[PDB]
Amino acid sequence: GYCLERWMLVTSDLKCFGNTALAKCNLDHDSEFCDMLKLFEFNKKAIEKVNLLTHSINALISDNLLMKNRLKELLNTPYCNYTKFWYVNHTASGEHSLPRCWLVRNNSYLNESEFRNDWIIESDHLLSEMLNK
Amino acid sequence: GYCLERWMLVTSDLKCFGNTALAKCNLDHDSEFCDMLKLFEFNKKAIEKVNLLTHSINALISDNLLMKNRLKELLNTPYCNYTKFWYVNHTASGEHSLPRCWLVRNNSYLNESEFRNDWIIESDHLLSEMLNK
Amino acid sequence: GYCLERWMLVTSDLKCFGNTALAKCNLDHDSEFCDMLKLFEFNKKAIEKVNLLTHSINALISDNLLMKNRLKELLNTPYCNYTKFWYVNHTASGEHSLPRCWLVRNNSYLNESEFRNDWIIESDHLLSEMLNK
Amino acid sequence: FRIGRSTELQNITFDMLKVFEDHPTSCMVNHSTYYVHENKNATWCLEVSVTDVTLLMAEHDRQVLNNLSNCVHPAVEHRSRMVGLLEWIFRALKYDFNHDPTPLCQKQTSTVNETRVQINITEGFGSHGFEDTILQRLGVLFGSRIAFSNGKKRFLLIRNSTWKNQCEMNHVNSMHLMLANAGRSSGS
Amino acid sequence: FRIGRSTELQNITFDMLKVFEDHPTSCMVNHSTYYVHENKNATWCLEVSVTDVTLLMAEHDRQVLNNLSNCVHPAVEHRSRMVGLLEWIFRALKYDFNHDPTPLCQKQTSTVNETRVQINITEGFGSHGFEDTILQRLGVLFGSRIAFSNGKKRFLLIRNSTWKNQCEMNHVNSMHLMLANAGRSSGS
Amino acid sequence: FRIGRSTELQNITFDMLKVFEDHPTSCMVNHSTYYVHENKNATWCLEVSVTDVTLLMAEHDRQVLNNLSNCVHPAVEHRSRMVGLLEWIFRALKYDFNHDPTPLCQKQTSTVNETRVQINITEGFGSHGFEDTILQRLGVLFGSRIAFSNGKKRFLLIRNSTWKNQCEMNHVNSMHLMLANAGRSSGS
Ligand SMILES: *[C@@H]1O[C@H](CO)[C@@H](O[C@@H]2O[C@H](CO)[C@@H](O[C@@H]3O[C@H](CO[C@H]4O[C@H](CO)[C@@H](O)[C@H](O)[C@@H]4O)[C@@H](O)[C@H](O[C@H]4O[C@H](CO)[C@@H](O)[C@H](O)[C@@H]4O)[C@@H]3O)[C@H](O)[C@H]2NC(C)=O)[C@H](O)[C@H]1NC(C)=O
Ligand SMILES: *[C@@H]1O[C@H](CO)[C@@H](O[C@@H]2O[C@H](CO)[C@@H](O[C@@H]3O[C@H](CO[C@H]4O[C@H](CO)[C@@H](O)[C@H](O)[C@@H]4O)[C@@H](O)[C@H](O[C@H]4O[C@H](CO)[C@@H](O)[C@H](O)[C@@H]4O)[C@@H]3O)[C@H](O)[C@H]2NC(C)=O)[C@H](O)[C@H]1NC(C)=O
Ligand SMILES: *[C@@H]1O[C@H](CO)[C@@H](O[C@@H]2O[C@H](CO)[C@@H](O[C@@H]3O[C@H](CO[C@H]4O[C@H](CO)[C@@H](O)[C@H](O)[C@@H]4O)[C@@H](O)[C@H](O[C@H]4O[C@H](CO)[C@@H](O)[C@H](O)[C@@H]4O)[C@@H]3O)[C@H](O)[C@H]2NC(C)=O)[C@H](O)[C@H]1NC(C)=O
Ligand SMILES: *[C@@H]1O[C@H](CO)[C@@H](O[C@@H]2O[C@H](CO)[C@@H](O[C@@H]3O[C@H](CO[C@H]4O[C@H](CO)[C@@H](O)[C@H](O)[C@@H]4O)[C@@H](O)[C@H](O[C@H]4O[C@H](CO)[C@@H](O)[C@H](O)[C@@H]4O)[C@@H]3O)[C@H](O)[C@H]2NC(C)=O)[C@H](O)[C@H]1NC(C)=O
Ligand SMILES: *[C@@H]1O[C@H](CO)[C@@H](O[C@@H]2O[C@H](CO)[C@@H](O[C@@H]3O[C@H](CO[C@H]4O[C@H](CO)[C@@H](O)[C@H](O)[C@@H]4O)[C@@H](O)[C@H](O[C@H]4O[C@H](CO)[C@@H](O)[C@H](O)[C@@H]4O)[C@@H]3O)[C@H](O)[C@H]2NC(C)=O)[C@H](O)[C@H]1NC(C)=O
Ligand SMILES: *[C@@H]1O[C@H](CO)[C@@H](O[C@@H]2O[C@H](CO)[C@@H](O[C@@H]3O[C@H](CO[C@H]4O[C@H](CO)[C@@H](O)[C@H](O)[C@@H]4O)[C@@H](O)[C@H](O[C@H]4O[C@H](CO)[C@@H](O)[C@H](O)[C@@H]4O)[C@@H]3O)[C@H](O)[C@H]2NC(C)=O)[C@H](O)[C@H]1NC(C)=O
Ligand SMILES: *[C@@H]1O[C@H](CO)[C@@H](O[C@@H]2O[C@H](CO)[C@@H](O[C@@H]3O[C@H](CO)[C@@H](O)[C@H](O)[C@@H]3O)[C@H](O)[C@H]2NC(C)=O)[C@H](O)[C@H]1NC(C)=O
Ligand SMILES: *[C@@H]1O[C@H](CO)[C@@H](O[C@@H]2O[C@H](CO)[C@@H](O[C@@H]3O[C@H](CO)[C@@H](O)[C@H](O)[C@@H]3O)[C@H](O)[C@H]2NC(C)=O)[C@H](O)[C@H]1NC(C)=O
Ligand SMILES: *[C@@H]1O[C@H](CO)[C@@H](O[C@@H]2O[C@H](CO)[C@@H](O)[C@H](O)[C@H]2NC(C)=O)[C@H](O)[C@H]1NC(C)=O
Ligand SMILES: *[C@@H]1O[C@H](CO)[C@@H](O[C@@H]2O[C@H](CO)[C@@H](O)[C@H](O)[C@H]2NC(C)=O)[C@H](O)[C@H]1NC(C)=O
Ligand SMILES: *[C@@H]1O[C@H](CO)[C@@H](O[C@@H]2O[C@H](CO)[C@@H](O)[C@H](O)[C@H]2NC(C)=O)[C@H](O)[C@H]1NC(C)=O
Ligand SMILES: *[C@@H]1O[C@H](CO)[C@@H](O[C@@H]2O[C@H](CO)[C@@H](O)[C@H](O)[C@H]2NC(C)=O)[C@H](O)[C@H]1NC(C)=O
Ligand SMILES: *[C@@H]1O[C@H](CO)[C@@H](O)[C@H](O)[C@H]1NC(C)=O
Ligand SMILES: *[C@@H]1O[C@H](CO)[C@@H](O)[C@H](O)[C@H]1NC(C)=O
Ligand SMILES: *[C@@H]1O[C@H](CO)[C@@H](O)[C@H](O)[C@H]1NC(C)=O
Ligand SMILES: *[C@@H]1O[C@H](CO)[C@@H](O)[C@H](O)[C@H]1NC(C)=O
Ligand SMILES: *[C@@H]1O[C@H](CO)[C@@H](O)[C@H](O)[C@H]1NC(C)=O
Ligand SMILES: *[C@@H]1O[C@H](CO)[C@@H](O)[C@H](O)[C@H]1NC(C)=O
Repeated sequence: GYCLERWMLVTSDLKCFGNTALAKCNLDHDSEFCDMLKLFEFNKKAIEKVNLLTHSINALISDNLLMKNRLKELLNTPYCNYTKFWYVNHTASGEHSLPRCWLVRNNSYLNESEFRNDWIIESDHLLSEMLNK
Repeated sequence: GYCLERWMLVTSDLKCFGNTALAKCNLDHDSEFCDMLKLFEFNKKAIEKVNLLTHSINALISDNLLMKNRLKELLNTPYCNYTKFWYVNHTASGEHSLPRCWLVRNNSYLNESEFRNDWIIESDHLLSEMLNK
Repeated sequence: GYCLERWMLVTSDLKCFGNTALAKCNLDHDSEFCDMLKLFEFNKKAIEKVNLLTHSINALISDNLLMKNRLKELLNTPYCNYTKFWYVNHTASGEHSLPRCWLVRNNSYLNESEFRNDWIIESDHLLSEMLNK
Repeated sequence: FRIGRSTELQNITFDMLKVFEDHPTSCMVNHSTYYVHENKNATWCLEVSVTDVTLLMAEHDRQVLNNLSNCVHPAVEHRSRMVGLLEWIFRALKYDFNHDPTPLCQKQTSTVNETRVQINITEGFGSHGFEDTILQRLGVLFGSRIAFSNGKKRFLLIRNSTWKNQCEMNHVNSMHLMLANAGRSSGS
Repeated sequence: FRIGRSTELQNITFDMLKVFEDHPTSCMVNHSTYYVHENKNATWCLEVSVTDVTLLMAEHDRQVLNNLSNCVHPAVEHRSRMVGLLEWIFRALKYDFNHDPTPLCQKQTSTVNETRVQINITEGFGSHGFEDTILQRLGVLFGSRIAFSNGKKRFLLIRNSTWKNQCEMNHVNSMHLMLANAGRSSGS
Repeated sequence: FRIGRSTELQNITFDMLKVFEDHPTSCMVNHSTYYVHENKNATWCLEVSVTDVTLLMAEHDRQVLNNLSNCVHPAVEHRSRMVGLLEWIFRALKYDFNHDPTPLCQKQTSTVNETRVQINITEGFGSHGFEDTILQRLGVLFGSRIAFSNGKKRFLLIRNSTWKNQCEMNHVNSMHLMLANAGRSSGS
């Protein structure tokens, strides 16, 4: 599917996400990961002068989603700050889920237990879709 | 799924819609019911000071859908006025469909017969999905 | 499904697309064919005075998609100019796919070979969905 | 409603009172007269009318050039709120202050005890289609059909009046008004 | 096109004449000259050009400060329509009348029989990036690539001319223009 | 993280330096002080503060009426860029120049070597809710919570200062700022 470059990530590892996971990007309007992928794709094709990021920022970034996350932050509700995304990855198969946002409260990342139900169902959902094919 | 409070409805009954029906909200961009649910959810979390409804009104309400309904109203075409929504409910099982809007012409609610084909297929659609699981 | 009038097309043939193909229009946000269809439907109901196209142009045409195509054109990348759309059509059955845009580079339509991989998978995709029903 | 032997057609009706109590709302008495209410408990309201008679003349009355707040008497108790509601109406009309005709408001020494803001929508005063633009905005805002009707003088008038329950709150009109004023402050 | 033994590749081409006959449209003769047409049957048009020569000087010509309609002679038969199309262009350029340089238009006693509206896009006249902002708007509006090119004086000029079929109607340009002017009135 | 016997919870963290190096960005030192940076390598920045003390008085200082560029001294090396960043801030605040209070900026003969732009957000100076509108904009722009706090004089002040790494680049603030200025030119 899409394999991100070294400069897009801080872990210094080759991360590539399959087309099966990334196909959900069009279906989901509340994915901040897909928005960040769109920014990185646009900047990637821009790097390889005039910069056209101001014209494409509405097409790449959902204003409503950013606004919702900002309002969640203003009310101390867990919010996405567009930096860290978690996904579930089947170690043996290599199949994974669409990376969801890692929420923040009080200027600190939400602990894994604090969204355990979020990554249980997702894991289960993966283990279900694998059996559908 | 989501169970609405007494003050959100005029019937004075406990109405709750399952997650199976409400999962279609993200998929459908022409659902006014989902928009009204978003308003009620935002107002619910607001009630429990500054009011942030002006910042979130674009994220909760689709401007294009409201505009389409207003243009339909101006041309006397049946339109949604965001007040009454109909759904199909299997009496024994309790499974139901996503509530669709109850259209209005000439300041009067569309009669059930006048959208019979709308609530036949939907009913049938429900009776089909029930057999898929 | 939807059968287009003579004046909407230049080929002077009766073209009608089934509801199975057109059902994908709501799901896909990057379909220019669906936007053009919405535009034609609005103009059709307008023809049969005040013109309300300025109020409905945002609901019918996706600004982000038009902007993306314009930015693609400015950078000489293949783009959609909203004129010609290709689809895959099973000759015997008559089942077809949702018409995708026919891209343009250097003021010239992209040759069929130049998007062969685009209309192979689509064809295959059709031949798969036909077997699912 | 019995659709079939085991399926029923059911409905729910929403109550939007609590959501839109404290926000500006609007209502249509008829296709020419409209009312804008700052909040449910306001004792004052703004009347938006389409009239055929000139009430303010350019020869004797002030024109609004970035000084709308001056159109309200300084002794009015809800002066700031009224100016705010006027701005909400103006932004809801999608008014182009660079190109649209300059609004008129009453003189400082007016004997009448109401604040009047007049917009000349007669054909030829503004650019082509300005009257049609305003009438279609009225249709979008208040659900009016004034635009779908047949060169005489015509004006859009905004005056202040006492709230006398001239209509019922309409949350669709509230949504249109709030969408036109997204990001502003409403709700006390 | 024969994709396989039982599958064919077919195409449809749309005809957008009827949808965009009566609405403003634009066309690009070349990357510097553009034409805006109020409607298909209009005998007049507005030419938008990027020029290297000053045509209006601030010392002798009027500047547009909320009085654009004065730039058209009162005896022109389509004066209101021309002012309307000028406003459509101005809103399509996304012009910031608070911050962008003040446009110039010809003197009242001009001998030349055309209405000229000039915007100074030379580097340093406006804020940083104003020239680039305008050139990228020209690219978005008319599909021009003028922005993707290499301190001399440069202006954006809008003049009025006779329609001589200088281009063919382009419904993508029509869509861009109408999107920039959503909610206005078009179609007679 | 070991979810189960054959499933693992993994994460990725993005690095947004390359995407937003050359675009304007903003940061929040505290809920009252904010900094706007034209680009990462800029030696100057704009400080946006919410203050309780009047610094510019209407009796001695200039008011910004379509002449913001005059608030910057002509001898500043980055004058055009600073005026551009001021316009970016102004558009990010969603400022209504027709209705919002007129900003003040320092006199031409000021002894202090900084350019100050002052907006009076005290209750009653502007329309109802103007202070709340500005404070909620500050919350949306910089992530501030100043609005969620308890009639004294209060101002929004924009001054120019030297960039001293007062904060770290925040690409969410960059996205909010760029969304408010979509279509402008950024990136050299
Ligand atoms: C919002 O702000 C605008 C200005 O931005 C105000 O409009 C001005 O109103 C003042 C008075 O209210 C007007 O001043 C008067 O001007 C006359 C001559 O003006 C000439 O030029 C203007 C163009 O600017 C033409 O419109 C006009 O026809 C003339 O050609 C004088 O005759 C008047 O004299 C008055 O005052 C003197 C004392 O100073 C008395 O001796 C006289 O008897 C008489 O009372 C006066 O000076 C000004 O013309 C208006 N400007 C514009 C552009 O219209 C709005 O009133 C204001 N609105 C609100 C609601 O506050
Ligand atoms: C719709 O909007 C209009 C204007 O925008 C409002 O009408 C104004 O209402 C105010 C009250 O809110 C009126 O102001 C009051 O007027 C009284 C009489 O005015 C006379 O003033 C002098 C007296 O000689 C002369 O110019 C002339 O005779 C006037 O008729 C005064 O008695 C009031 O003053 C009292 O109260 C003030 C404030 O508390 C005290 O300082 C004073 O000492 C005194 O006790 C006051 O000035 C005003 O006149 C009205 N405007 C006009 C043009 O007439 C409407 O009320 C408003 N309606 C709604 C529903 O919002
Ligand atoms: C849109 O509206 C604007 C105003 O909002 C008009 O611009 C004005 O144009 C008029 C005339 O067209 C100008 O008036 C002239 O001003 C001169 C002195 O002005 C000083 O101050 C201004 C600042 O406002 C400076 O720009 C200028 O350099 C000066 O420092 C006078 O010399 C002129 O005298 C003329 O008239 C007298 C008779 O009254 C004759 O005796 C003289 O010979 C001479 O002809 C004149 O008064 C005014 O300056 C302009 N204002 C601005 C802000 O630019 C636009 O013309 C108008 N545009 C359209 C298309 O309608
Ligand atoms: C592009 O835009 C420009 C301006 O915006 C237009 O040019 C103007 O066109 C109008 C016609 O539409 C011209 O007005 C006509 O001018 C004639 C001659 O003008 C003289 O007027 C006096 C006479 O001494 C002097 O100032 C001087 O010599 C001028 O040259 C007049 O004959 C016309 O008047 C006739 O018609 C009117 C109206 O019906 C009657 O009232 C009169 O009695 C008379 O019969 C008229 O005034 C105008 O001069 C042009 N402008 C300039 C600056 O020259 C373009 O036409 C326009 N083009 C397009 C395609 O839109
Ligand atoms: C942006 O542009 C605006 C105008 O659009 C400028 O604001 C003007 O600033 C000038 C000077 O900077 C002011 O002119 C002064 O006006 C005084 C009288 O003004 C009366 O009318 C205005 C209404 O327009 C009232 O605000 C004011 O209170 C008065 O009632 C004069 O006293 C001044 O005289 C000065 O100059 C003379 C020489 O000409 C000297 O002899 C005097 O000693 C004195 O120095 C002067 O003429 C003008 O009033 C301002 N207008 C407005 C509307 O505020 C902004 O300065 C400008 N900002 C930037 C950043 O460029
Ligand atoms: C924040 O923004 C402010 C203003 O917007 C900036 O402050 C201005 O900075 C400029 C430099 O960029 C200063 O201009 C310089 O001032 C020097 C001294 O000024 C005196 O000028 C005369 C001399 O008698 C008197 O009015 C008075 O005594 C002043 O104090 C001059 O030496 C400079 O001129 C030199 O350079 C120019 C240009 O190269 C040459 O033409 C000259 O010949 C000479 O060599 C110059 O004029 C200005 O004074 C400052 N403003 C104020 C109000 O004091 C800040 O720098 C800016 N900060 C950031 C980080 O952006
Ligand atoms: C459009 O904007 C341009 C850019 O600002 C204007 O041209 C500039 O005009 C100024 C004077 O008005 C020139 O400054 C002069 O420069 C010379 C040095 O060559 C010097 O002799 C003078 O004392 C003065 O400083 C400036 O150079 C010039 N810029 C260019 C690139 O030529 C132009 O006037 C504006 N035109 C209109 C119609 O608005
Ligand atoms: C910013 O806006 C505030 C709010 O309007 C301005 O302060 C206000 O200024 C007025 C006079 O200009 C004060 O009115 C005076 O009040 C006293 C009563 O204490 C009375 O003695 C006077 O006759 C007059 O009525 C008003 O009180 C004052 N408000 C506050 C809260 O102090 C301020 O001047 C504005 N500043 C700028 C720089 O724009
Ligand atoms: C998203 O939130 C996290 C905190 O949950 C931020 O990460 C911190 O970044 C700062 C520098 O800005 C470091 O000093 C901290 O050590 C980081 N904390 C952790 C737990 O990693 C991150 O910067 C935020 N991103 C945005 C765009 O706001
Ligand atoms: C939606 O339309 C219905 C009519 O079809 C409106 O219901 C009426 O409400 C008024 C009060 O506003 C009552 O007097 C009528 O008796 C109601 N009629 C029916 C048939 O119930 C409803 O108010 C409209 N809602 C909006 C927001 O426009
Ligand atoms: C879309 O692009 C095609 C070219 O690929 C354009 O088709 C041309 O149209 C012009 C007239 O505008 C004719 O002269 C050419 O012969 C056409 N070429 C082909 C290959 O058909 C089409 O006009 C473009 N449409 C838009 C809206 O830009
Ligand atoms: C699009 O389809 C049209 C038919 O609507 C194709 O045009 C025909 O092509 C065949 C084969 O070359 C000719 O025999 C016919 O005379 C053509 N008819 C017309 C009306 O043009 C056309 O080739 C297709 N365009 C493509 C594939 O770009
Ligand atoms: C938020 O988190 C910080 C970080 O430790 C903590 O000190 C503080 O008490 C928490 N709550 C609030 C309301 O700030
Ligand atoms: C964060 O959550 C983890 C769960 O993996 C837990 O071990 C850790 O103690 C938590 N940290 C704090 C500070 O509570
Ligand atoms: C609309 O409905 C009303 C309500 O009875 C009816 O009187 C009227 O004739 C209908 N048609 C029109 C065009 O108003
Ligand atoms: C409305 O439709 C119902 C169908 O349930 C019908 O019984 C009734 O007569 C209709 N009312 C009118 C006024 O036609
Ligand atoms: C673009 O296509 C035209 C059409 O033949 C061709 O002449 C030209 O070389 C191509 N490339 C560029 C960069 O213009
Ligand atoms: C366009 O592509 C077709 C493939 O069907 C090929 O036959 C033709 O030669 C191509 N045209 C050009 C000019 O390369």
